[PDB]
Amino acid sequence: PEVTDQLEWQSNQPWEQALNRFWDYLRWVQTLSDQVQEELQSSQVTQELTALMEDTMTEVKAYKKELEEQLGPVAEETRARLGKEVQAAQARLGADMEDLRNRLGQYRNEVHTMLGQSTEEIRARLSTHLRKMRKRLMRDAEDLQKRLAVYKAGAGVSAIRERLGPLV
Repeated sequence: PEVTDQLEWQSNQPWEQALNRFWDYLRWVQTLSDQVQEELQSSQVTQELTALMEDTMTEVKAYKKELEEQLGPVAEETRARLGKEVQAAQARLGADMEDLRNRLGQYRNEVHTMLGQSTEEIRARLSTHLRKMRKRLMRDAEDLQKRLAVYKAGAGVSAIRERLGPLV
């Protein structure tokens, strides 16, 4: 990924793809297979989840700043509100990712309290809770995508023509 994709319709692609890597990793975790379980005690899962969450947030932030720079003419008041809303939606998304990572840390800690033994009971509660948070994350990510779409706005053929000329 040595270059940043710059096609006009692909401006949301970097954050959404970062989000997708997060979601794929999570669907793997959700199986709670014998290999997932070990790797969760080994702190690889939460470290990797954490790298994926962070990269999502970095691409959401780059994208919001890019939209805000390509916005307008627009009333200050409305840029302020459209920004307000993106920020709020972003935050919900981060909160949901934190809850995931943190639930997985709680599970690792409960297993440490049992000296590396897991039970069916606590695996089943983890399983159930992950699914519910995964679904909440989808909803909030869809909400963030909608907030960003609204923001992509502001003001085009005129500008292009003034580059092409003939200009007098």
